Amino acid sequence: VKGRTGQRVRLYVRGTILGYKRSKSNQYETASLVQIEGVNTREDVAWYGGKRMAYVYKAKTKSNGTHYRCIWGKVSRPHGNTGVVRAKFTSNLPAEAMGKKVRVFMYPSS
Amino acid sequence: PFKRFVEIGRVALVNYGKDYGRLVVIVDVVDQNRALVDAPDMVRCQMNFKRLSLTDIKIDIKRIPKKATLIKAMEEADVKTKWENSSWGKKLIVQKKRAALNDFDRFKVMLAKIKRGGAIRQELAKLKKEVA
Amino acid sequence: VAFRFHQYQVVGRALPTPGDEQPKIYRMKLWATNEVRAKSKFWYFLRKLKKVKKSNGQMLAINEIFEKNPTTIKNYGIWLRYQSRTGYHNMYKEYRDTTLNGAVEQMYTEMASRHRVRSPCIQIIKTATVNFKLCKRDNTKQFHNSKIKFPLVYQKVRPPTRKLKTTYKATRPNLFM
Amino acid sequence: VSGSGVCAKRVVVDARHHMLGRLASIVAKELLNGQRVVVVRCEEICMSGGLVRQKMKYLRFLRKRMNTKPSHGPIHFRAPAKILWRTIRGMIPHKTARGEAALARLKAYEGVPPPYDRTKRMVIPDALKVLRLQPGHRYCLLGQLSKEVGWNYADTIRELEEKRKEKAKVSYDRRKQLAKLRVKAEKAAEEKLGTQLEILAPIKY
Amino acid sequence: SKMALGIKRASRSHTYHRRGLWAIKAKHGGALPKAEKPAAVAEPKFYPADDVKPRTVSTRKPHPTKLRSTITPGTVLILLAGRYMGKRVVFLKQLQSGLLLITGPFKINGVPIRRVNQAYVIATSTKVDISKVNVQKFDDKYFAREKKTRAKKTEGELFESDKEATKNLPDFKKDDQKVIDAELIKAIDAVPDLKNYLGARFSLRDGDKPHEMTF
RNA sequence: CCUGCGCCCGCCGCCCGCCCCGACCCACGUUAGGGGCGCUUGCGCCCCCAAGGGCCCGUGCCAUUGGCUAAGCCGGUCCG
RNA sequence: GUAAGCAGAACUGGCGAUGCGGGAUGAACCGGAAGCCGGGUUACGGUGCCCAACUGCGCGCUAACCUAGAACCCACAAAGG
RNA sequence: GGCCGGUACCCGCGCGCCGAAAGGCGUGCCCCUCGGGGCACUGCGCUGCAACGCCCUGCGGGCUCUCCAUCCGACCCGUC
Ligand SMILES: [Mg+2]
Ligand SMILES: [Mg+2]
Ligand SMILES: [Mg+2]
Repeated sequence: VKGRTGQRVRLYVRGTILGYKRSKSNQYETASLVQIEGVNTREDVAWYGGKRMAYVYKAKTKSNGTHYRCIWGKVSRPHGNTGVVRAKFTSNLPAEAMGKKVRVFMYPSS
Repeated sequence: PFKRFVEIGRVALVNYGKDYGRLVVIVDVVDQNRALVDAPDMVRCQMNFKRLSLTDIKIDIKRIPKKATLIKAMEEADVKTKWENSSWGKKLIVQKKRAALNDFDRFKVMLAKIKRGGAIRQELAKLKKEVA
Repeated sequence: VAFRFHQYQVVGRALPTPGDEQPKIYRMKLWATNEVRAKSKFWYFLRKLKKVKKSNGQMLAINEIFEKNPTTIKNYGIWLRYQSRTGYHNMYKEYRDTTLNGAVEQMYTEMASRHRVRSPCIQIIKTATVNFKLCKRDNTKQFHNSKIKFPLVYQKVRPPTRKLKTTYKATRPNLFM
Repeated sequence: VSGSGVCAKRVVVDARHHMLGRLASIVAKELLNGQRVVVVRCEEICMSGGLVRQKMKYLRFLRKRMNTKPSHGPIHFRAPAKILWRTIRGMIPHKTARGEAALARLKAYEGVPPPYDRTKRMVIPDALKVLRLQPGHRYCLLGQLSKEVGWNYADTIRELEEKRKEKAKVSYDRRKQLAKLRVKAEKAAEEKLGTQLEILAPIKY
Repeated sequence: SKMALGIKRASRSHTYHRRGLWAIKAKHGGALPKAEKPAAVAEPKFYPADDVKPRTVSTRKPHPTKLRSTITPGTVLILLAGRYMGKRVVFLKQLQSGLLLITGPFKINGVPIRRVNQAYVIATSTKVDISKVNVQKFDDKYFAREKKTRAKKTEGELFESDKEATKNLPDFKKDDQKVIDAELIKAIDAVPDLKNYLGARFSLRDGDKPHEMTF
């Protein structure tokens, strides 16, 4: 903790991928569901509505010198009364992504 | 033995809803769930015990007392002052003040608190080594 | 704020008829959730009592009654007729509430809880602010004392708003009445 | 129940006097969202309904066995850790890869086996007995149920917990001593620094 | 009053007043001038086979991008993206193309005067007095790249030859940084602690909710 | 017991892979009660609602060249 | 006809020819009818987990030492205490 | 704040000036009469919105082909 190695500033709030917008017997892979760490209510996700996020994973082959990958997306609208958001990405996430971390920056700010 | 009762006079914090934080005097009891609460800024109204957190300040007043006598009794028992100096009543005020800090103020607070950490570290080391 | 019921008073009469071209005027004090529901319940009662149907009837006015002093607690009495699963019955219910409107909503919920009677089944015969020293019912009459005092045996712990709500709280809550 | 969203590497849960079903639904949603839990002191879980009702329920659960090969059908566990684990398996879809990977994150123990002794044990307010049952209704402890069902290690867990409790009493008195000395140290710095430290006064308590 | 602005703009009389048909009633008599037949080129070098379309001079005149209300020349901003993410800088003025123009100052943050998009910055409630700084010398051409030819591929031999040479930002930008840095440090020391503040970088340490955080 | 050309163990010079971004915090116990500090060991004082708190250079391009270095803090490592 | 997931009739609609959302599963029950896509909002049905939605805000009733009770059709229980 | 769209017509630009620019600037008649507001004479033409990036034989870009994983769906067809 003290004298640690890693990123020295976090300008992004963590979030967990939580699934897809799904009915009881359908999935709509176009939009994913995201839980932002620290947001608990429907009004507060109205602030993040717009602030883009990044799914950062890492593949097996090295391309452009790195295994790390990034898929880009943003918080479209709230999803429910408990601070869950719908996230729209450039290309739909893998189903394996649910449960993993996602970075939610503040770029399109105000 | 119980240390806090619902009875005519006792001021309670309002601990839920749009109106968090207000202090209200229980001027009457509707039934076993609801009460009449009155305040200097707010007109007397019914409000539920589940939305009332009672406090330790009581005021010696009538039943459903007139607004003027309720005010005069409230400063007679200096409820706002006593609440503010109470540790409980200071908790809410300090959380609002910490809510009000902007970035430069928060940076000055960080700098002020790092030196305090170093100071208490120095002092604790000295006193521990002092105590043989 | 918002009241689920309102007490209207509704005045109506039969259509003018070239025999007796001035029909008699009927006034009623109704409870309903809004104007159209009050009117629709009004024609119910005039059809089953005064033999007047809406088609051969005419609505003169609907007005909404409000409470004189919402800031004072009042002992209310409601004489009500209801339909059980096996017939009809007559009840008296006493409440304490700052408004007759809130007391009536209290009574509908209490009837739907104590007797599984839905609102389509309850007819409020009469409402009267039955002041104290005349209340017949234990639950109301036991709150008639100055120097009343009691604790909160049952109080929820819950963040003041939803924002403070966390799944994990390191410390056991401190409850004391 | 949406998920805590905390980023801890593991979350340790002091399951004493919590409700089996609700603690298990909260934990199940934590696991499905991906957070690794470790529920300890599982033997102390309170369950609504009398001990007699839970006894009768668990013996109905015992009669259920595959006729033509008993070893194949229901596997009736006895340890409180395993009974809770089965309960959470009830809420998790365990016939899918997501489901089995979900239960992989779940470690349930009786007592608090190290290295979970030297770890703050987080409780779940949404399931405490004090806040979830009305004081006066009959309930039972999962440990007392399992003892009466065929778990033969009740005495062992009692022995290990009495040892752990006294060993923690000693350390807590040590931290009382250290805390009073640190209180003295905080005032030592406070009366040493004046105007330099006013800024913390309106946000301190 | 966007609607009232729209009505006042849409009024016929005020459309006359804006398009300025008067003072076109000045030059060309007391009547509006005629137009003619320009473009007598009559020299087409090449005849395209498909229906001919010429290039567009965009006659549409976009509104300049608006600045935030909470941004005033003299604010301390928070960068968010790029290599300077988290750096706390000073907003000098909005340059003419629509982007913010910021300074570190370069002595303390290492962030020079640089162009940053308004999206990727957050206002802070703090202000500095920069009445005494000269900025008019700054414009878009100051930053216009004039990117060189794509015939240079950066190889291993160039990787550190560029680093060990100074064929980089030319010396007049160096010189510029000195004047702005001096003229703004003189006013930064007036505010206590602000030098340390700008030296720091903004980090979102655990238990910090941005929507809860003021700025 | 651990392969006579096989392997095990220690050191440091490092390349990678994986995790992560402060991936910091040990009371039991009841909740119609409890907690901390003092002395009649019973009585006082103060506090209890939520960790919603504490702690921590927390501030350096995961971090420029150098030099010195109190006290303190932390990491590795020896020993007990 | 004792009754029948029984036989024969009347008005209407459905299934057959029909997907789709809900009723756990069901041809005809509830909503609803359809080109392929993006966005928003709904019907029926729900918001503890499975499972997207609240362990939301209120008031009562129930304590089941019988598998307490928990969905229009519906998958039942009575007379009586 | 989301999704779509970016112009031959609705908008818009030029035929005057000031203004980096949003834009401001004329005359005459009605209204309040402060602030200013309303109305008006109206003509020729032209009329596909922009700024800046990344990469360009690359460990690049993307593929409707192949294998595999994961979430959701999903009973085996012809037939009486
Ligand atoms: Mg056929
Ligand atoms: Mg759609
Ligand atoms: Mg869900």
